[PDB]
Amino acid sequence: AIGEFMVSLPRMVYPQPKVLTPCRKDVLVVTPWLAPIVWEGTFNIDILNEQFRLQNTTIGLTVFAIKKYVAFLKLFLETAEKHFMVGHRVHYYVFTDQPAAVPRVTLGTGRQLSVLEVRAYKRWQDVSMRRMEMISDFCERRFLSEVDYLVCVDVDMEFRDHVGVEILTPLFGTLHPGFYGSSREAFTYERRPQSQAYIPKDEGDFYYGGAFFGGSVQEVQRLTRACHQAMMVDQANGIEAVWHDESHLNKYLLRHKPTKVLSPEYLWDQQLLGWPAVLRKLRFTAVP
Amino acid sequence: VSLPRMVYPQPKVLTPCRKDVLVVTPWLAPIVWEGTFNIDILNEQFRLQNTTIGLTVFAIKKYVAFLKLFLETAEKHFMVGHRVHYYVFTDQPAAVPRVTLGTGRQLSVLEVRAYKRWQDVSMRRMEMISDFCERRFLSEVDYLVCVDVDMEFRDHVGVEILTPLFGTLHPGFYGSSREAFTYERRPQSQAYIPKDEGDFYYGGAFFGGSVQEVQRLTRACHQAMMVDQANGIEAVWHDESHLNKYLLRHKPTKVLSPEYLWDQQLLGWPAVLRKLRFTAVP
Ligand SMILES: O=c1ccn([C@@H]2O[C@H](COP(=O)(O)OP(=O)(O)O)[C@@H](O)[C@H]2O)c(=O)[nH]1
Ligand SMILES: O=c1ccn([C@@H]2O[C@H](COP(=O)(O)OP(=O)(O)O)[C@@H](O)[C@H]2O)c(=O)[nH]1
Ligand SMILES: c1ccc(-c2nsc(N3CCNCC3)n2)cc1
Ligand SMILES: c1ccc(-c2nsc(N3CCNCC3)n2)cc1
Repeated sequence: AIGEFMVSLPRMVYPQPKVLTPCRKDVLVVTPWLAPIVWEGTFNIDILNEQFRLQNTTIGLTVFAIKKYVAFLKLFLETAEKHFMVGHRVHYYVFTDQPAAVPRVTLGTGRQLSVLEVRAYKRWQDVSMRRMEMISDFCERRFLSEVDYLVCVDVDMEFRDHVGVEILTPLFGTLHPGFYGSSREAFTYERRPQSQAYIPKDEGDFYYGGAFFGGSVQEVQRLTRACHQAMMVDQANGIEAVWHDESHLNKYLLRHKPTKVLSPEYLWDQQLLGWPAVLRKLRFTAVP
Repeated sequence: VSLPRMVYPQPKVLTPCRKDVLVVTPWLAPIVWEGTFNIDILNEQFRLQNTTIGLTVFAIKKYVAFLKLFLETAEKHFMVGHRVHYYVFTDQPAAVPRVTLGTGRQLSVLEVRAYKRWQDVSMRRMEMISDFCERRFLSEVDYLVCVDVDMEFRDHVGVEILTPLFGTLHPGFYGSSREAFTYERRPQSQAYIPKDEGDFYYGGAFFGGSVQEVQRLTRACHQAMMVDQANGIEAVWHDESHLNKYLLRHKPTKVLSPEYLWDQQLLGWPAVLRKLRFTAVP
């Protein structure tokens, strides 16, 4: 459930926070609208685990494994079992055009998997963009009844380290690994004013990655519905945004600020970008 | 909420403004210091919800003398541009000064009984706030902010503080280790906190949050005080001891820095304080 009020914790023994001696001095750990930016060294997972377990929190994790991408499912799910929300209730939702191709993966207690059979679009761009419609539709059909939070990711990925309840909040985006140190002028936003995804050169907080966002079911439903509607307007105007669903996600999160932002620890490509000292952990990485 | 177009400086992921202080708690609540927030963005967010902030103050006996300066300075500095409702609890309704209010701001005077012991005045604020959450606040304001009266605003105190539940770092202890915190240490008291527990020492003079969370906090503190009283014990720092026990077990969703609760006579103006926003009056 998502409790209405603050939860009451038991006695716990842990290191005292140090007001005058911050651990992370190398990165921004809070946005200008006071949302935390989640990096290793900013959170005590023991405190957060207690808070979320006291509410019997259930987390849904969506992936789209359409056409040849079914091949990524085995590694995605096996690594998720090792690293994603361990100790909490988890419900995997695999959207696929090939239910028979979903691999057998043994799950820990309190974790389950649903296979959602959906149509495959011809263009990869359309497969990627129609995720928004499909997520929104299923919020109404299944997710509002089944889970408290939804985490929506790309399937061509693997978990390498802890990804846990520190990410949970009403609405989050993730810093795209290619742009976390870039000026907003270098952000690859949609720059064409005719598109619903338009963002001018003098606007933008961050470039968020389309491959990892989430929130409460209600906020995810609203985000995905808004992005799908904006994509349909663009379609009617004969326009396709430069980076598809990611461009629309960026426009949405510019105008509706996320309540947490995840650092690139949560979305990385190690072959392309190596392992900068600013990244103490690589948690969720692209599969070649 | 859906924001209109705004132009402001881009946040810088690799070049944080505050490197001298902790700006987030281990449970991922921001700690509010100058340099961590853009008030333009936050003002938009809260105005779009037509946010009303209630501010409670208890002005009992001779403390009514602090009201004029408290209210005049609140008019310059507290939530300017938002709807404000002042709730002045006093034993002397006729002694409340006439203070001219800006548009969208109102004041209600609530008559209450004066206790003889200053400790009792301070502690019974918990019962009265909790009772008034039900009688009035829940139907009148969105957030409640609960402060001492013997104070003045000297700089901006705005919507950056608003959240479901907040406490404020006590200005005498922000640099102290938990062993030095003046928590209640007797296990006989409901406010008991062991030497190996505690995140921060929160000041009793500035807390708040949504009406529902404030009603819960103040109710719990009052009940714990009543238990202590039945057991013949009074916590070392009264309401503040109970507030600290409550916020230890129910983590606040924002923590305010001591910019928000200061005494310049006792503590000066250290480099770590870029602004002194709300300060004790001598
Ligand atoms: O034929 C396809 C194309 C894409 N996708 C889904 O859409 C996501 C985004 O596509 P992709 O990962 O190729 O985008 P990229 O990371 O390369 O920018 C994939 O991870 C899949 O989850 C899919 O299932 N089948
Ligand atoms: O006789 C009293 C005692 C206290 N108070 C209220 O209770 C708060 C706490 O009292 P005090 O300011 O003396 O506490 P201190 O800051 O000295 O610890 C005051 O600010 C007032 O708002 C009051 O009005 N009259
Ligand atoms: C520059 C451009 C892209 C990336 C990048 N990292 S992960 C990723 N994806 C998209 C494909 N699906 C898996 C997630 N892409 C990094 C730097
Ligand atoms: C050491 C001890 C107390 C303080 C201190 N700052 S403000 C404050 N109060 C309590 C009295 N009412 C006004 C608010 N007290 C500072 C340093």
